[PDB]
Amino acid sequence: VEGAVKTEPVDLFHPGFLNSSNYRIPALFKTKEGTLIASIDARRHGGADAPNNDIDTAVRRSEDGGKTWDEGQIIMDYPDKSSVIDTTLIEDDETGRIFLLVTHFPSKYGFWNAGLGSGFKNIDGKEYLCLYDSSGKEFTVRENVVYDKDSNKTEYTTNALGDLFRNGTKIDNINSSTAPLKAKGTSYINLVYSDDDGKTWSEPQNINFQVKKDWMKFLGIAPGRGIQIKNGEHKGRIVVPVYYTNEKGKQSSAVIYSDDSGKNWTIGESPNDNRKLENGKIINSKTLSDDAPQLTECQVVEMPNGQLKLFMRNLSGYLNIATSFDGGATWDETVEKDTNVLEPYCQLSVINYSQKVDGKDAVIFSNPNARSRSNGTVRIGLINQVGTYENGEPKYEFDWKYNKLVKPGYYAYSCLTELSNGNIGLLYEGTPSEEMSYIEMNLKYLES
Ligand SMILES: CC(=O)N[C@H]1[C@H]([C@H](O)[C@H](O)COC(C)=O)O[C@@](O)(C(=O)O)C[C@@H]1O
Ligand code: NA
Ligand code: NA
Repeated sequence: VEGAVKTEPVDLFHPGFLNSSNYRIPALFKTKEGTLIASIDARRHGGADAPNNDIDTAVRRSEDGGKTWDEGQIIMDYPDKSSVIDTTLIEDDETGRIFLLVTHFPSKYGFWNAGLGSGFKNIDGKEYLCLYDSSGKEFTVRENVVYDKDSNKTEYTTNALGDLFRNGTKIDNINSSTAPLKAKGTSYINLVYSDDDGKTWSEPQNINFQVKKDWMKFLGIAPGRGIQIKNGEHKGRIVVPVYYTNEKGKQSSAVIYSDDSGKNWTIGESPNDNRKLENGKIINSKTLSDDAPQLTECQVVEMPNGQLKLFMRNLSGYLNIATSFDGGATWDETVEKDTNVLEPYCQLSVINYSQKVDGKDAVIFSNPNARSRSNGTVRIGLINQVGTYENGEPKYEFDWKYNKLVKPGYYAYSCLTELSNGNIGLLYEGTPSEEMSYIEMNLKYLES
Protein backbone atom coordinates (compact mmCIF):
# COMPACT_ATOMS: atom_id res chain seq x y z
CA VAL A 1 0.00 0.00 0.00
CA GLU A 2 1.17 3.55 -0.57
CA GLY A 3 3.33 4.68 2.35
CA ALA A 4 4.16 1.13 3.40
CA VAL A 5 7.79 0.55 4.30
CA LYS A 6 9.52 -2.83 4.21
CA THR A 7 13.15 -2.35 3.27
CA GLU A 8 15.02 -4.72 0.99
CA PRO A 9 16.82 -7.21 3.25
CA VAL A 10 20.47 -6.40 3.97
CA ASP A 11 22.92 -9.14 5.03
CA LEU A 12 24.09 -7.64 8.33
CA PHE A 13 26.24 -10.74 8.86
CA HIS A 14 27.34 -13.22 6.20
CA PRO A 15 30.19 -15.52 5.17
CA GLY A 16 33.47 -13.59 5.24
CA PHE A 17 32.30 -10.71 7.40
CA LEU A 18 35.02 -10.36 10.03
CA ASN A 19 36.55 -13.54 8.57
CA SER A 20 33.86 -15.77 10.06
CA SER A 21 32.44 -18.46 7.79
CA ASN A 22 29.10 -18.70 9.66
CA TYR A 23 26.69 -16.75 11.91
CA ARG A 24 23.64 -17.50 14.05
CA ILE A 25 21.52 -16.22 16.97
CA PRO A 26 20.62 -12.55 16.32
CA ALA A 27 20.19 -9.90 18.98
CA LEU A 28 19.18 -6.29 18.31
CA PHE A 29 18.71 -3.31 20.63
CA LYS A 30 18.17 0.44 20.25
CA THR A 31 20.09 2.24 23.00
CA LYS A 32 18.66 5.26 24.81
CA GLU A 33 20.97 7.53 22.78
CA GLY A 34 19.35 5.97 19.72
CA THR A 35 22.13 3.71 18.45
CA LEU A 36 21.28 0.26 17.06
CA ILE A 37 23.42 -2.55 18.49
CA ALA A 38 23.33 -5.97 16.78
CA SER A 39 25.18 -8.95 18.27
CA ILE A 40 25.53 -12.40 16.78
CA ASP A 41 27.38 -15.72 17.10
CA ALA A 42 30.44 -15.67 14.85
CA ARG A 43 30.67 -19.42 14.32
CA ARG A 44 34.13 -20.15 12.98
CA HIS A 45 33.82 -23.77 11.71
CA GLY A 46 30.25 -24.31 10.49
CA GLY A 47 26.78 -23.66 11.83
CA ALA A 48 26.86 -26.21 14.65
CA ASP A 49 26.34 -25.44 18.33
CA ALA A 50 28.94 -25.95 21.00
CA PRO A 51 30.91 -28.13 21.51
CA ASN A 52 31.39 -28.90 17.76
CA ASN A 53 32.62 -25.41 16.96
CA ASP A 54 34.69 -22.38 17.97
CA ILE A 55 32.28 -19.47 18.45
CA ASP A 56 33.03 -15.79 19.11
CA THR A 57 30.71 -12.86 19.82
CA ALA A 58 30.58 -10.11 17.17
CA VAL A 59 28.88 -6.71 17.30
CA ARG A 60 27.80 -4.08 14.72
CA ARG A 61 26.55 -0.54 15.45
CA SER A 62 24.36 1.81 13.41
CA GLU A 63 24.15 5.49 14.27
CA ASP A 64 21.63 6.54 11.58
CA GLY A 65 18.75 4.25 12.53
CA GLY A 66 19.92 1.13 10.68
CA LYS A 67 20.59 2.68 7.27
CA THR A 68 24.36 2.11 7.50
CA TRP A 69 26.43 -0.05 9.83
CA ASP A 70 29.99 0.04 11.17
CA GLU A 71 32.64 -2.56 10.33
CA GLY A 72 31.91 -4.65 13.47
CA GLN A 73 34.20 -6.12 16.11
CA ILE A 74 34.77 -9.38 17.98
CA ILE A 75 34.17 -8.70 21.69
CA MET A 76 34.59 -12.21 23.11
CA ASP A 77 37.01 -14.87 21.91
CA TYR A 78 38.15 -17.88 23.90
CA PRO A 79 40.71 -20.29 22.43
CA ASP A 80 40.72 -23.86 21.26
CA LYS A 81 36.98 -24.47 20.74
CA SER A 82 35.88 -22.84 23.98
CA SER A 83 32.70 -21.12 22.82
CA VAL A 84 30.53 -18.14 23.64
CA ILE A 85 27.04 -18.78 22.30
CA ASP A 86 23.63 -17.04 22.50
CA THR A 87 23.88 -13.34 23.32
CA THR A 88 21.30 -10.92 24.73
CA LEU A 89 21.23 -7.12 24.95
CA ILE A 90 19.80 -4.80 27.60
CA GLU A 91 20.58 -1.30 28.88
CA ASP A 92 20.30 0.44 32.24
CA ASP A 93 18.78 3.78 31.27
CA GLU A 94 19.60 5.46 34.59
CA THR A 95 23.38 4.89 34.26
CA GLY A 96 23.63 4.67 30.45
CA ARG A 97 25.38 1.28 30.63
CA ILE A 98 24.74 -1.37 27.97
CA PHE A 99 24.94 -5.02 28.96
CA LEU A 100 25.58 -8.04 26.78
CA LEU A 101 25.27 -11.51 28.30
CA VAL A 102 26.29 -14.85 26.78
CA THR A 103 26.70 -18.54 27.63
CA HIS A 104 30.30 -19.79 27.81
CA PHE A 105 31.68 -23.34 27.62
CA PRO A 106 35.24 -24.54 28.06
CA SER A 107 36.59 -26.52 25.16
CA LYS A 108 34.68 -29.79 24.53
CA TYR A 109 31.47 -28.82 26.42
CA GLY A 110 27.92 -27.81 25.47
CA PHE A 111 24.37 -28.05 26.77
CA TRP A 112 24.12 -31.86 26.82
CA ASN A 113 27.43 -32.76 28.49
CA ALA A 114 27.64 -29.82 30.90
CA GLY A 115 28.62 -30.84 34.42
CA LEU A 116 26.50 -30.02 37.44
CA GLY A 117 26.49 -26.73 39.34
CA SER A 118 28.24 -23.36 38.98
CA GLY A 119 31.87 -24.44 38.81
CA PHE A 120 32.55 -22.24 41.85
CA LYS A 121 33.28 -23.43 45.40
CA ASN A 122 32.75 -21.67 48.72
CA ILE A 123 35.83 -21.00 50.87
CA ASP A 124 35.33 -19.11 54.15
CA GLY A 125 32.29 -17.26 52.76
CA LYS A 126 33.31 -16.34 49.18
CA GLU A 127 32.70 -18.22 45.94
CA TYR A 128 35.85 -19.05 43.98
CA LEU A 129 36.24 -20.62 40.53
CA CYS A 130 37.48 -24.20 40.72
CA LEU A 131 40.37 -25.51 38.62
CA TYR A 132 41.44 -29.12 38.08
CA ASP A 133 44.74 -30.76 37.11
CA SER A 134 45.38 -34.04 35.29
CA SER A 135 44.97 -36.17 38.42
CA GLY A 136 41.62 -34.65 39.50
CA LYS A 137 43.09 -32.41 42.19
CA GLU A 138 40.98 -29.31 42.78
CA PHE A 139 42.22 -25.70 43.01
CA THR A 140 40.55 -22.35 43.60
CA VAL A 141 41.15 -18.97 41.99
CA ARG A 142 41.20 -16.24 44.67
CA GLU A 143 41.36 -12.77 43.13
CA ASN A 144 42.98 -14.35 40.10
CA VAL A 145 45.60 -16.21 42.22
CA VAL A 146 45.47 -20.00 42.06
CA TYR A 147 45.41 -21.76 45.45
CA ASP A 148 45.81 -25.51 45.90
CA LYS A 149 43.45 -27.71 47.92
CA ASP A 150 45.35 -26.80 51.13
CA SER A 151 45.01 -23.04 50.55
CA ASN A 152 48.67 -22.91 49.57
CA LYS A 153 49.32 -20.22 46.98
CA THR A 154 50.68 -21.73 43.75
CA GLU A 155 52.79 -20.32 40.91
CA TYR A 156 49.67 -19.80 38.78
CA THR A 157 47.42 -16.79 38.22
CA THR A 158 44.62 -16.04 35.77
CA ASN A 159 42.88 -13.16 34.11
CA ALA A 160 39.25 -12.55 33.23
CA LEU A 161 39.66 -14.26 29.82
CA GLY A 162 41.03 -17.40 31.48
CA ASP A 163 44.67 -16.97 30.50
CA LEU A 164 46.92 -19.03 32.77
CA PHE A 165 50.22 -17.50 33.90
CA ARG A 166 53.13 -19.39 35.45
CA ASN A 167 55.18 -16.78 37.32
CA GLY A 168 53.65 -14.01 35.23
CA THR A 169 54.24 -15.79 31.90
CA LYS A 170 51.23 -17.05 29.94
CA ILE A 171 51.47 -20.78 29.27
CA ASP A 172 47.88 -21.68 28.33
CA ASN A 173 44.22 -20.84 29.03
CA ILE A 174 42.00 -22.57 31.61
CA ASN A 175 39.33 -22.96 28.88
CA SER A 176 41.54 -24.84 26.43
CA SER A 177 41.87 -28.56 25.84
CA THR A 178 45.59 -28.35 26.80
CA ALA A 179 45.88 -26.21 29.97
CA PRO A 180 47.56 -27.88 32.97
CA LEU A 181 44.66 -26.47 35.04
CA LYS A 182 41.16 -26.37 33.57
CA ALA A 183 37.90 -24.85 34.73
CA LYS A 184 35.05 -27.29 35.30
CA GLY A 185 33.44 -28.40 32.06
CA THR A 186 30.02 -26.76 32.26
CA SER A 187 27.98 -23.73 31.21
CA TYR A 188 28.92 -20.28 32.54
CA ILE A 189 26.96 -17.03 32.31
CA ASN A 190 29.26 -14.21 31.15
CA LEU A 191 28.54 -10.48 31.21
CA VAL A 192 30.26 -7.57 29.49
CA TYR A 193 29.24 -3.91 29.42
CA SER A 194 29.69 -0.72 27.38
CA ASP A 195 29.64 2.81 28.79
CA ASP A 196 30.10 4.51 25.37
CA ASP A 197 26.97 3.36 23.56
CA GLY A 198 28.63 0.10 22.46
CA LYS A 199 31.91 1.31 20.94
CA THR A 200 34.10 -0.43 23.56
CA TRP A 201 33.34 -3.35 25.87
CA SER A 202 34.63 -4.68 29.20
CA GLU A 203 36.26 -8.06 29.83
CA PRO A 204 33.85 -10.90 30.64
CA GLN A 205 32.47 -11.22 34.16
CA ASN A 206 31.74 -14.80 35.27
CA ILE A 207 28.47 -14.44 37.22
CA ASN A 208 27.76 -18.17 37.48
CA PHE A 209 28.32 -18.16 41.24
CA GLN A 210 25.23 -15.97 41.73
CA VAL A 211 22.72 -17.54 39.33
CA LYS A 212 23.60 -21.26 38.79
CA LYS A 213 22.35 -23.69 41.45
CA ASP A 214 24.01 -26.95 42.47
CA TRP A 215 21.34 -29.03 40.74
CA MET A 216 21.41 -27.22 37.38
CA LYS A 217 23.30 -28.99 34.60
CA PHE A 218 23.00 -26.38 31.82
CA LEU A 219 22.05 -22.76 32.44
CA GLY A 220 22.22 -20.39 29.49
CA ILE A 221 21.12 -17.06 28.11
CA ALA A 222 17.82 -17.21 26.24
CA PRO A 223 19.10 -15.24 23.26
CA GLY A 224 17.76 -11.92 22.07
CA ARG A 225 17.23 -9.07 24.54
CA GLY A 226 16.23 -8.29 28.10
CA ILE A 227 14.16 -5.53 29.67
CA GLN A 228 14.39 -2.94 32.43
CA ILE A 229 11.09 -2.73 34.32
CA LYS A 230 9.35 0.62 33.81
CA ASN A 231 6.36 0.65 36.17
CA GLY A 232 5.58 -0.42 39.71
CA GLU A 233 7.40 -1.72 42.77
CA HIS A 234 10.24 -3.26 40.77
CA LYS A 235 10.98 -0.29 38.51
CA GLY A 236 14.59 -0.22 37.41
CA ARG A 237 15.12 -3.97 37.74
CA ILE A 238 17.10 -5.40 34.81
CA VAL A 239 15.49 -8.66 33.66
CA VAL A 240 17.43 -11.12 31.48
CA PRO A 241 15.71 -14.28 30.18
CA VAL A 242 17.46 -17.64 30.69
CA TYR A 243 16.66 -21.33 30.79
CA TYR A 244 18.29 -24.32 32.41
CA THR A 245 18.24 -28.11 32.62
CA ASN A 246 18.17 -30.32 35.72
CA GLU A 247 20.00 -33.60 36.36
CA LYS A 248 17.62 -35.56 34.13
CA GLY A 249 18.29 -32.95 31.42
CA LYS A 250 14.82 -31.39 31.20
CA GLN A 251 14.54 -27.69 30.36
CA SER A 252 12.80 -24.91 32.31
CA SER A 253 12.68 -21.16 31.60
CA ALA A 254 13.51 -18.35 34.06
CA VAL A 255 14.90 -14.81 34.27
CA ILE A 256 17.96 -13.60 36.14
CA TYR A 257 17.76 -10.04 37.37
CA SER A 258 19.61 -7.19 39.07
CA ASP A 259 18.25 -4.37 41.25
CA ASP A 260 21.62 -2.58 41.64
CA SER A 261 22.46 -1.62 38.03
CA GLY A 262 24.04 -4.93 37.04
CA LYS A 263 26.42 -5.39 40.00
CA ASN A 264 24.64 -8.38 41.58
CA TRP A 265 22.22 -10.88 40.05
CA THR A 266 19.72 -13.49 41.23
CA ILE A 267 17.78 -16.21 39.41
CA GLY A 268 14.02 -16.32 39.88
CA GLU A 269 11.80 -19.37 39.93
CA SER A 270 10.84 -21.00 36.66
CA PRO A 271 7.21 -20.94 35.51
CA ASN A 272 7.63 -24.72 35.91
CA ASP A 273 8.16 -24.36 39.68
CA ASN A 274 4.86 -25.36 41.33
CA ARG A 275 3.33 -25.30 37.85
CA LYS A 276 -0.23 -26.59 37.61
CA LEU A 277 -0.46 -28.55 34.37
CA GLU A 278 -3.70 -28.69 32.40
CA ASN A 279 -5.50 -31.29 34.51
CA GLY A 280 -4.10 -30.36 37.95
CA LYS A 281 -0.68 -32.07 38.26
CA ILE A 282 1.92 -30.01 40.13
CA ILE A 283 5.51 -30.23 38.83
CA ASN A 284 8.82 -28.49 39.58
CA SER A 285 11.77 -27.54 37.40
CA LYS A 286 14.04 -29.43 39.82
CA THR A 287 12.23 -32.75 39.51
CA LEU A 288 10.79 -32.40 35.98
CA SER A 289 11.25 -35.76 34.29
CA ASP A 290 8.96 -35.59 31.22
CA ASP A 291 9.62 -33.82 27.92
CA ALA A 292 6.08 -32.52 27.50
CA PRO A 293 6.01 -29.59 29.99
CA GLN A 294 9.48 -28.32 29.08
CA LEU A 295 9.90 -24.53 28.78
CA THR A 296 13.11 -23.36 27.13
CA GLU A 297 14.24 -20.21 25.28
CA CYS A 298 12.05 -17.25 26.18
CA GLN A 299 11.61 -13.48 26.05
CA VAL A 300 9.82 -11.15 28.46
CA VAL A 301 7.62 -8.06 28.09
CA GLU A 302 6.02 -5.70 30.60
CA MET A 303 2.28 -5.03 30.97
CA PRO A 304 0.96 -1.51 31.71
CA ASN A 305 0.90 -2.05 35.50
CA GLY A 306 4.39 -3.65 35.45
CA GLN A 307 3.28 -7.28 35.44
CA LEU A 308 5.65 -9.55 33.48
CA LYS A 309 4.73 -11.90 30.61
CA LEU A 310 7.27 -14.57 29.59
CA PHE A 311 6.86 -15.86 26.03
CA MET A 312 8.41 -19.32 25.93
CA ARG A 313 9.59 -21.83 23.34
CA ASN A 314 8.05 -25.20 24.23
CA LEU A 315 6.92 -28.60 22.90
CA SER A 316 3.14 -28.07 22.57
CA GLY A 317 3.23 -26.60 19.06
CA TYR A 318 1.90 -23.26 20.30
CA LEU A 319 3.16 -20.19 22.10
CA ASN A 320 3.30 -20.50 25.90
CA ILE A 321 3.00 -17.47 28.21
CA ALA A 322 3.79 -17.18 31.93
CA THR A 323 2.84 -14.32 34.26
CA SER A 324 4.71 -12.84 37.25
CA PHE A 325 3.25 -10.47 39.82
CA ASP A 326 6.55 -9.91 41.63
CA GLY A 327 8.99 -8.68 39.01
CA GLY A 328 10.21 -12.08 37.85
CA ALA A 329 10.80 -13.81 41.17
CA THR A 330 7.90 -16.26 40.84
CA TRP A 331 5.24 -17.02 38.25
CA ASP A 332 1.53 -17.77 38.46
CA GLU A 333 0.84 -21.50 38.50
CA THR A 334 -0.92 -21.50 35.10
CA VAL A 335 1.06 -21.40 31.86
CA GLU A 336 -1.24 -20.34 29.01
CA LYS A 337 -1.23 -21.85 25.52
CA ASP A 338 -2.15 -19.46 22.72
CA THR A 339 -3.38 -21.69 19.95
CA ASN A 340 -3.51 -18.57 17.76
CA VAL A 341 0.30 -18.56 17.59
CA LEU A 342 2.10 -21.61 16.26
CA GLU A 343 5.46 -22.32 17.91
CA PRO A 344 7.51 -24.93 15.97
CA TYR A 345 10.08 -25.29 18.81
CA CYS A 346 12.20 -22.30 17.85
CA GLN A 347 13.41 -19.12 19.49
CA LEU A 348 11.02 -16.17 19.33
CA SER A 349 11.16 -12.40 19.85
CA VAL A 350 8.66 -10.09 21.55
CA ILE A 351 9.04 -6.43 22.53
CA ASN A 352 6.86 -3.72 23.98
CA TYR A 353 5.71 -0.98 21.62
CA SER A 354 5.77 2.58 22.85
CA GLN A 355 2.64 3.93 21.12
CA LYS A 356 -1.00 2.88 21.25
CA VAL A 357 -2.46 0.83 18.38
CA ASP A 358 -6.19 1.17 17.73
CA GLY A 359 -6.27 2.77 21.19
CA LYS A 360 -4.69 -0.21 22.99
CA ASP A 361 -1.30 -0.91 24.46
CA ALA A 362 0.54 -3.29 22.15
CA VAL A 363 3.48 -5.66 21.72
CA ILE A 364 5.38 -6.79 18.61
CA PHE A 365 6.11 -10.50 18.14
CA SER A 366 8.27 -12.43 15.69
CA ASN A 367 8.75 -16.08 14.95
CA PRO A 368 8.15 -18.82 12.33
CA ASN A 369 4.36 -19.14 11.95
CA ALA A 370 4.47 -22.80 10.95
CA ARG A 371 5.20 -26.29 12.18
CA SER A 372 8.68 -25.80 10.70
CA ARG A 373 11.26 -22.99 10.65
CA SER A 374 9.59 -21.08 7.83
CA ASN A 375 6.84 -18.55 7.14
CA GLY A 376 8.46 -15.80 9.24
CA THR A 377 5.73 -13.57 10.63
CA VAL A 378 5.65 -10.28 12.60
CA ARG A 379 2.49 -9.65 14.63
CA ILE A 380 0.96 -6.79 16.60
CA GLY A 381 -0.57 -7.96 19.87
CA LEU A 382 -3.08 -5.62 21.50
CA ILE A 383 -3.31 -5.93 25.29
CA ASN A 384 -6.76 -6.29 26.85
CA GLN A 385 -7.55 -6.79 30.54
CA VAL A 386 -9.99 -9.68 30.93
CA GLY A 387 -10.95 -9.55 34.58
CA THR A 388 -8.62 -10.26 37.49
CA TYR A 389 -7.00 -13.25 39.16
CA GLU A 390 -8.11 -14.68 42.51
CA ASN A 391 -5.44 -12.48 44.10
CA GLY A 392 -6.95 -9.34 42.53
CA GLU A 393 -4.12 -8.58 40.09
CA PRO A 394 -5.32 -7.74 36.55
CA LYS A 395 -5.54 -10.56 34.01
CA TYR A 396 -4.09 -9.59 30.61
CA GLU A 397 -4.65 -11.34 27.27
CA PHE A 398 -3.28 -10.65 23.79
CA ASP A 399 -5.32 -10.00 20.64
CA TRP A 400 -3.09 -10.89 17.68
CA LYS A 401 -4.94 -8.42 15.49
CA TYR A 402 -2.27 -7.87 12.79
CA ASN A 403 -0.22 -10.77 11.41
CA LYS A 404 2.20 -10.07 8.56
CA LEU A 405 4.31 -12.52 6.55
CA VAL A 406 7.76 -10.93 6.14
CA LYS A 407 10.00 -13.89 5.16
CA PRO A 408 8.75 -16.71 2.92
CA GLY A 409 10.88 -19.79 3.15
CA TYR A 410 13.50 -20.35 5.86
CA TYR A 411 12.95 -18.48 9.13
CA ALA A 412 14.50 -19.42 12.49
CA TYR A 413 15.77 -17.18 15.34
CA SER A 414 14.97 -13.47 15.27
CA CYS A 415 15.09 -10.28 17.32
CA LEU A 416 12.91 -7.15 17.19
CA THR A 417 13.52 -3.54 18.20
CA GLU A 418 11.45 -0.39 18.04
CA LEU A 419 13.20 2.38 16.08
CA SER A 420 13.46 6.07 16.94
CA ASN A 421 11.01 6.86 14.10
CA GLY A 422 8.46 4.48 15.67
CA ASN A 423 9.03 1.78 13.05
CA ILE A 424 10.27 -1.77 13.69
CA GLY A 425 13.72 -3.19 13.00
CA LEU A 426 14.27 -6.95 12.76
CA LEU A 427 17.37 -9.14 12.43
CA TYR A 428 16.53 -12.71 11.47
CA GLU A 429 17.96 -16.09 10.47
CA GLY A 430 16.71 -16.17 6.86
CA THR A 431 19.28 -18.88 6.15
CA PRO A 432 20.28 -21.58 8.65
CA SER A 433 23.76 -20.27 9.39
CA GLU A 434 25.13 -17.93 6.73
CA GLU A 435 23.38 -14.66 5.86
CA MET A 436 21.64 -12.91 8.75
CA SER A 437 19.13 -10.37 7.47
CA TYR A 438 18.07 -6.90 8.70
CA ILE A 439 14.88 -5.10 7.59
CA GLU A 440 12.86 -2.09 8.75
CA MET A 441 9.05 -2.13 8.74
CA ASN A 442 6.47 0.55 9.53
CA LEU A 443 3.13 -0.20 11.18
CA LYS A 444 1.31 0.71 7.97
CA TYR A 445 3.07 -2.25 6.35
CA LEU A 446 2.41 -4.52 9.31
CA GLU A 447 -1.29 -3.61 9.40
CA SER A 448 -1.78 -4.31 5.68
C1 LIG B 1 23.16 -25.35 22.46
C2 LIG B 1 23.02 -23.92 22.94
O1 LIG B 1 23.64 -23.52 23.91
N1 LIG B 1 22.13 -23.04 22.19
C3 LIG B 1 21.40 -23.55 20.99
C4 LIG B 1 20.03 -24.05 21.45
C5 LIG B 1 20.02 -25.33 22.17
O2 LIG B 1 20.81 -26.28 21.49
C6 LIG B 1 18.52 -25.80 22.19
O3 LIG B 1 17.76 -24.75 22.66
C7 LIG B 1 18.37 -27.01 23.10
O4 LIG B 1 18.88 -26.61 24.37
C8 LIG B 1 18.90 -27.62 25.32
C9 LIG B 1 19.54 -27.39 26.72
O5 LIG B 1 18.43 -28.66 25.02
O6 LIG B 1 19.15 -24.20 20.21
C10 LIG B 1 19.84 -24.08 18.91
O7 LIG B 1 20.68 -25.19 18.79
C11 LIG B 1 18.74 -24.24 17.84
O8 LIG B 1 18.72 -23.41 16.88
O9 LIG B 1 17.85 -25.19 17.91
C12 LIG B 1 20.63 -22.85 18.76
C13 LIG B 1 21.19 -22.41 20.05
O10 LIG B 1 22.46 -21.67 19.92
NA1 NA C 1 37.36 -18.36 19.75
NA1 NA D 1 36.27 -16.28 36.25
